[PDB]
Amino acid sequence: SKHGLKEEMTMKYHMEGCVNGHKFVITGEGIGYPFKGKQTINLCVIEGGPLPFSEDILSAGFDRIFTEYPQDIVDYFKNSCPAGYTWGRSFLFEDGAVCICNVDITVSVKENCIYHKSIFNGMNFPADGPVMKKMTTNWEASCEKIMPVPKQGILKGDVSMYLLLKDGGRYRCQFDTVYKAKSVPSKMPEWHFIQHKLLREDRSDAKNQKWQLTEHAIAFPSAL
Amino acid sequence: SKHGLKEEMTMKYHMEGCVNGHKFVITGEGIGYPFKGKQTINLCVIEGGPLPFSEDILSAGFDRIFTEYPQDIVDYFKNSCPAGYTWGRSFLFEDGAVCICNVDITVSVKENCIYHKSIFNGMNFPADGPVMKKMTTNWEASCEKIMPVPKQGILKGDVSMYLLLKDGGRYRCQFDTVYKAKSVPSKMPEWHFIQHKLLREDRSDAKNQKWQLTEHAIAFPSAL
Amino acid sequence: SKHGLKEEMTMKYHMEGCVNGHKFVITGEGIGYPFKGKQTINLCVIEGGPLPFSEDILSAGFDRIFTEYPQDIVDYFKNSCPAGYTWGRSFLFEDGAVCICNVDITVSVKENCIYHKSIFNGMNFPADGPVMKKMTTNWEASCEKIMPVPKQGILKGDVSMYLLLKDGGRYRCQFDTVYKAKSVPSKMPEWHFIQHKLLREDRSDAKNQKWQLTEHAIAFPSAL
Amino acid sequence: SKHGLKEEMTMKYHMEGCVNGHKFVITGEGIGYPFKGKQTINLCVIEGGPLPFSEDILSAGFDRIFTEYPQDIVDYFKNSCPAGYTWGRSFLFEDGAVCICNVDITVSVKENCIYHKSIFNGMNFPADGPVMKKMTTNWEASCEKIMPVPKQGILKGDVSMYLLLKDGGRYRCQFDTVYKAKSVPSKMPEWHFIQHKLLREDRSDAKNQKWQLTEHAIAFPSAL
Repeated sequence: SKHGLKEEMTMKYHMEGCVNGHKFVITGEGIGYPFKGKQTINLCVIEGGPLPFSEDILSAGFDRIFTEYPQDIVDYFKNSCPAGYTWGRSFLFEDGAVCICNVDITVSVKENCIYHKSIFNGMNFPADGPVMKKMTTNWEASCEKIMPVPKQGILKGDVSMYLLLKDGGRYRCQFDTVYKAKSVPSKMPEWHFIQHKLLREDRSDAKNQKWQLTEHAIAFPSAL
Repeated sequence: SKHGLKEEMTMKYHMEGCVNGHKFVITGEGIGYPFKGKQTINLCVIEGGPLPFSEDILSAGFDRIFTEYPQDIVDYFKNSCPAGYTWGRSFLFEDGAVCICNVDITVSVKENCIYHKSIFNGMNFPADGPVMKKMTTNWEASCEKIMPVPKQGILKGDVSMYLLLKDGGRYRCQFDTVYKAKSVPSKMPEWHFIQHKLLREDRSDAKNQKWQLTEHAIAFPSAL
Repeated sequence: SKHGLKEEMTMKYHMEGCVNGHKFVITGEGIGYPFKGKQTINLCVIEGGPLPFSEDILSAGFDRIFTEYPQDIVDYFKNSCPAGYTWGRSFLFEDGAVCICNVDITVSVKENCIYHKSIFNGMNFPADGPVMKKMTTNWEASCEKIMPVPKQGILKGDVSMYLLLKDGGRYRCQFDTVYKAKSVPSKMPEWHFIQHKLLREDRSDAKNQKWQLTEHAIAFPSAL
Repeated sequence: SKHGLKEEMTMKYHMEGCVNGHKFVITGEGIGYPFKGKQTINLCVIEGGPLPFSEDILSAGFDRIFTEYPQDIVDYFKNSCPAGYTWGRSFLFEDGAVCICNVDITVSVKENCIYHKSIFNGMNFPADGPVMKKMTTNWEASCEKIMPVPKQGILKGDVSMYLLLKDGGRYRCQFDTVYKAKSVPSKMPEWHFIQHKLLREDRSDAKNQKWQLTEHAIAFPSAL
């Protein structure tokens, strides 16, 4: 009954970061449906709260295993479990801001709980920007392009993202990810697409900055 | 029997360009199915042939009206016919090369023939690159993000493209387009996706550099 | 008494362009001191005036021969006269706008007058930007890096520019130029620097959009 | 006898990083002439050696206080001593690689020794690139543009860098730094230039990966 995973698991999160020189630590928990491509996490700022920047920039920082993959398409992420995998991503904001996230996913054996260890670093978030002024609401749903790296055993992800502005309008960020399974897979997917729907809902109280994230993602092939 | 268009039309092309300082003129013809999102053009180099760069860079240079749009999604392009529309696009190659294309589409009334007047300019195509060394085969199929511009009556297109290398491997180009209907539409689509499949087949002979292009494109909504 | 040039010459300008779909033609004249690295031009909008965008974006569009070169440093531009040379440049604005300029410089023999034929194309200048809202005053002085291209007989120029905002503050544009002498030089400069001081002064009247530009530029070696 | 600094000091370095997922720790020491704009450091890989990437990418990672400033130009860095300052920088490589460095400089009171605490993160360094293949020799000397940030009490640095290739040729990296004094200065420099000369000399032995860096930098005003 498992590829290391179950139809319903639990996940743990521990992020350490530094944005525009501001250090912070975060811990999270959630439950998900790897096979359905659905997940719900609860974040809490253990160190450095309240954060001075939008929680939005960290979202994608907080696991491709939560993707519904068709039979016809090879599932790189799931085939790496429970050993897991690591990933790296650069965030290129339209206003010069630059972020980098690196993560370690590891499927807990007997716990039915997926772990993720991340480090988030960013700088150049303009003081009068939507990030530092917390003027962002959510990311718009997307379509990411996933492509195998020949002779390297890794996957490349490419997605142009848009953060929705409280004041209406979009805010652009270019995502470029490197997906690395902990072991050379016998199998490798052909290039494909992944559609995402990341949503955020703050839940802070004058005693703790906390919030919830949700994600639904589905892999598809070119409709050609 | 027409939105200005028919299930089967004909199109004319006249491109004037300059790539890495090399000037050229091109004329083309084809037949298409606006409603099916299918088209086939035949290009011929009238001036400046043989071109010293890949024909591939010009492809996207050579009409969103050839897109199958679902009922539920507003069709900006078709609603602009037959008056047509113009579009602008910057091409950002991964090796520094930069191109700009600007076009004028105009639906011929009684001819059932769509016209397109373009000007293509590019420079910084490295001499030892896949473009100048003609090492490219085709563009990989894609998914473009289409979004309405509030208060402006125009559409923005965003697509990360990949040119396939003869020698295997990808070559990246970032596309950013501005779509402008000749008149303020009463209607405006919500943001959506467009999937493309552009193919190329050279047909040159030691007496003329000629070639054929084909395209199939389908508009979709977020699968969320 | 001349490298094709004199201590004081005259120059002619004819620019044809299209910015954000708006076409225009421009003609200019001036006098300069190639050897002093000083020049003064007078522009006039022959077609498409009044322009809807800042005149500022065209400035650099309107000749390295107007650079004071030290003895110790080879002067690529001057050594190409009077045959002249061509150059290409991509303009990468911080707000997505993209421009491309291509030029032909040709030293008139018996006229003591330098000619320049340019084509300027640009798009994606946001409607609510400093360019379309004409909120710019001048470019800040700069330092450009000039480097020889091995095995190619051309020069590369690299400069991060800043347009001054009426409302105070900077507006960034990345410049990347390719300098190509019409003939393979026996000599080639080593990489060096060029410092610039481009200024603008409008002179339009309710009967013609006209303006003046000035430039002072000096080549230097690394002060190391 | 000091602005917190002396004509000759000592400096300590402790870097923690992660490049393309590879973690490492580094410690260094040197002696310098803040007022002469000269410094010499000795690096040693305490953790994660031998590094799999060029030492070159870390160089600029390893203090503007080592800059010769003219009287006429305000010295932001020195005026922050000995309290010191922090700085942030994004590194944008031409092949997609992205790095981020954040540092804390603190002038030791009675030690005459300047401390620097850094964290370096980078990813997307292509496996077949000059960084991962260690094909780089040194950075070419440069000219950086330094500009005050109005209403913010910080400095912005902008420099287009070139790494020299063993195999001849250049490798581009765009530098964008934020300089932040620990306290609001009464004084603020006007925008200016800084010219640099960073050199590297490996000194590793089959028992330790160690190396030496040197730097000479001089602030100047526009020569206009």
